[PDB]
Amino acid sequence: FKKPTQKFSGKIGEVEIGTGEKALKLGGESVLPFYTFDGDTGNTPKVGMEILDVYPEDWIDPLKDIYKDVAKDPVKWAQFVEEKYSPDFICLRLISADPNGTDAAPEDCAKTAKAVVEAIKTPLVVAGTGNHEKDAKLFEKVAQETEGHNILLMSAVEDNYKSVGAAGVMAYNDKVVAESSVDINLAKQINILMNQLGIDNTKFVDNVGCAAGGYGYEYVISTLDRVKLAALGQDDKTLQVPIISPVSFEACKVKEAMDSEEDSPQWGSQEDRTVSMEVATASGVLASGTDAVILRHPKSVEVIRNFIKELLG
Amino acid sequence: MNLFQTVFTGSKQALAAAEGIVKQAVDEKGRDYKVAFPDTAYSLPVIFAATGKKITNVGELEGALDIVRSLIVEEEMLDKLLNSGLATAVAAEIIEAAKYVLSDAPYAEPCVGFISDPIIRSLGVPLVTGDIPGVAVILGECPDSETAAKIIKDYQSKGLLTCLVGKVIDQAIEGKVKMGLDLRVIPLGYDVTSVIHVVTIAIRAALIFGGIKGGQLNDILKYTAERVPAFVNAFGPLSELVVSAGAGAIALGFPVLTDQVVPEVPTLLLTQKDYDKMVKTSLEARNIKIKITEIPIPVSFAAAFEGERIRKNDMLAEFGGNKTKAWELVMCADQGEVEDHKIEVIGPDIDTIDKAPGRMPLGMLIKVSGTNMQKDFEPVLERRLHYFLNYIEGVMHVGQRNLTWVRIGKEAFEKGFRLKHFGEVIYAKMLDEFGSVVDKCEVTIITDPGKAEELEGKYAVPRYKERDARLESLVDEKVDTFYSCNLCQSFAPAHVCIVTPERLGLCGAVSWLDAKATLELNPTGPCQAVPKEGVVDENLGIWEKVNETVSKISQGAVTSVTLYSILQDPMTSCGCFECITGIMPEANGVVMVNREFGATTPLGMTFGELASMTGGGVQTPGFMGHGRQFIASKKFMKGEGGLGRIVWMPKELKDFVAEKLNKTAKELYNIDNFADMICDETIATESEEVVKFLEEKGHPALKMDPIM
Ligand code: SF4
Ligand code: NI
Ligand code: NI
Repeated sequence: FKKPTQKFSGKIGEVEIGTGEKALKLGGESVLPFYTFDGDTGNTPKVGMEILDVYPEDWIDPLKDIYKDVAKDPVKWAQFVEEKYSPDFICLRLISADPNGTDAAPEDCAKTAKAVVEAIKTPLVVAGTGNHEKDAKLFEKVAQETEGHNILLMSAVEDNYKSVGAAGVMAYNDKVVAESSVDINLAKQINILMNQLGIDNTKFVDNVGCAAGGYGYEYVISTLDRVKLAALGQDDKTLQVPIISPVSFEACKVKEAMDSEEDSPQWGSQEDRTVSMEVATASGVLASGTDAVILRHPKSVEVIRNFIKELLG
Repeated sequence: MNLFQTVFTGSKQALAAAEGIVKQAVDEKGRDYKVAFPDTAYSLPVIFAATGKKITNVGELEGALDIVRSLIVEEEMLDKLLNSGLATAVAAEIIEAAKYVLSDAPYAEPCVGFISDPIIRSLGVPLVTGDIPGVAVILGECPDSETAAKIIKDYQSKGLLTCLVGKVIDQAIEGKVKMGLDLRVIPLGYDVTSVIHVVTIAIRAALIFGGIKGGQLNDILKYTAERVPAFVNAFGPLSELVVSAGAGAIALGFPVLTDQVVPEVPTLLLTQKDYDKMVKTSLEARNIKIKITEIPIPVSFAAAFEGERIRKNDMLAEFGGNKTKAWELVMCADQGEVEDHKIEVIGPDIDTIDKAPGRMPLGMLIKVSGTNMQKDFEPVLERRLHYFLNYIEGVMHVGQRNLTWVRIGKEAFEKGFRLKHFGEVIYAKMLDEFGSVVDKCEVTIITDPGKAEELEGKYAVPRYKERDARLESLVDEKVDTFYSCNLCQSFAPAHVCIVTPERLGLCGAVSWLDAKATLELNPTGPCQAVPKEGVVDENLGIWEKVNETVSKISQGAVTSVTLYSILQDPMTSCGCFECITGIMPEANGVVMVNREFGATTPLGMTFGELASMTGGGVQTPGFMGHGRQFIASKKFMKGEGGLGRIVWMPKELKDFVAEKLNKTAKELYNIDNFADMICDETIATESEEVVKFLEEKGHPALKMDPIM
């Protein structure tokens, strides 16, 4: 036969998150994910672990049992995760900032983030709330407090991209996630707005949306396939940016992963279904063109890291 | 002394003062003494921007005087004048740097002197997001303290960051202006050279936010001209040094406004004696727009309130309908005829009808002016006016042109709702949504029966003529740019709609004019310009640029396309089309079927069966999904013979386009009743039956050349 000679004219750009020896690189591939037989896969996809600035009340009981004496203090929580599981990066989700719940001033949350970033070596990704209006004020204060560590600000949608991008990349020399809603054109639009504002592809990463397996999952898969093919096959300069998809945010909130044995006796264990839900979701998005995923359960990280290592080595 | 000589004289005086103060620094501190500004990474920003050199000791400060000397070339050309302004800026920076060398703290409060880098990063985010609309550099002295306080507080109330140089600092203190970084009133210093401290803010904005390396002077000047919305208000008598420093502001793209008689330069150096208009003059000169957060109406305003129902017995006033005459109009007029935020109620107000619910004439004339506002955007503004009025509680507007009628509920009136509030809603959000094409908006609400009829005949009726004539008489040959829409790629990734004046979108809701306005309002939106450059084939609609721009938008899925044919590289279809035309080879023509038609076409396939192959953004020769208006177009299959290829249409569909289809076929010279020759569902449904019907009818499609 004839070996498939697939030549792509594009190449994904590299974004560096963090500082020091623990800084990680994203992107750089000129072929489809895990296609070591086609060419150069730039940087191995990274796996990150999620923590909260408040005590996790809605997390499953097995997760609460792991983080017993460290969940109360985010500073202790971040150091516990770094020393025990050594994640590529730690995601700090500011749950206390959302107006829908225990709404708190942006100054309070930035003070929490300041202590965390100065207590760990691993790169930090500060995840904001769902509200576009609050994230503009929240990230302005957070990026000011945590200056000099090159954090990643997450969820900068078209609404607040001016506020988040300015207070992020341009002012305090951080990285920003440009988030769209499971569309290539919307992903292409937000990237153009960042470029026109003065932020080139090396300073922001892309979030084309994420979903749990079985809950609008094929929409995320199609978007990831389309952006990867356009960036490489069509040499689209406005899509040659690395992609980060938070899996634990969506995969761990579903009925199939949160229901315990009391609620659904036939479904079996709860911890197994929670880990199996994140592993399935993360593996599928990794194969579609995601350069970094965020996971919650420590066991999911070990499986995904082995999953990445087996395919690349 | 002309403008050039005044600037050169000022620059020489600035150089003379810089040399004198540098000599003092050398004599008192020596050339090894450190030179620095408090808390900055850019050394002396102006010199670093112009040359890329960082100055650290006094000896290098003395060597920076050669930069000032090399920037003063006394030749009366504009470039030399701008360089001489920059010479004053460099000299002023050297003077300020020597101030910090000579005296440990050279500025005493309220003056702040140099502005540190963390402050710039603190106010940089509001500068990018527009929370700070601009920077008002006020220097000199006003005729009185209250005049200065009024102007300064006017800028402050508008959210602008104002910087103060000279005696206006004392005048503002006498006028009791609250000064602070959070209050956006920063006094820099009493000396003219202190204006360099706001100049370095713009320079370091290019260095920090623009990411421009030092020494790239042209890039930095370009950045400050486009990105930093700064302007200068020079009050009181102006010395040559002040004028030369102003030439430095002009060199950075900052217009200079003054109350003094000067050799005015359009858009750059302007005289405005009227202190009551200086703020508005500066905002116009710097293209600064201030946004209004709140609609100034007592009745609640939200998108949720539309679609409500006013009880038949709880109406207050019913304007328009078949009852009385009501109309609306959006005009594109010159800036002279439009005065910003003018609401005029002509006739009795709503408070006059205290009796039972009655009817009054209503005339809503809206005048809009802007730099890039044209007559093609008027329908877009007028369409949105329907939803603007429906968003108000107790007010519901339905209709267009003179077919409109608005009813007012009791709930609004008891809360002080008046006809003046009608113009407040339109004006406040006409500037909001159409913030890139509407500069000024003037709204007049006419309710006098005599005037309502008169103004309609001179503004409303004549302008509706232009809208209809423009839409009807515009053809593909006249236009020079097509438009491409890709809003249906969410489910048909390979689909690109090419919109021409004679071929609108498949969904039928996007036309050439609509896409033209979509591109203007939303430059990064779904509609983008498609140049009609490079004509491979005129009859089939093949263009070199169209093929280039289709393969780019579709991400390479579709490379070659035609606009006026269905056999050779046809356009793709998404799935929003209401009518699909399919080729019928045995009849030497094509068959059509609409979405609502649930029976079987003579092709043997229903609409659903045909839509399963035509749609999805795939190029299927012989089948094309299109709109309901494209049927009666002169470009409907121009390359396949023309309009006469239609042989079978649904009875309901044929009636709808019968008037337009017959007129278009009249250009083909056949008898006018072309729809009479077209077979329908009632006559027959099978292929062999319809062919016999066409044989007896003398249908033109049979006589034409073989389509396939
Ligand atoms: S059919 Fe209409 S909405 Fe869809 S892509 Fe074409 S113009 Fe846009
Ligand atoms: Ni469509
Ligand atoms: Ni469609």
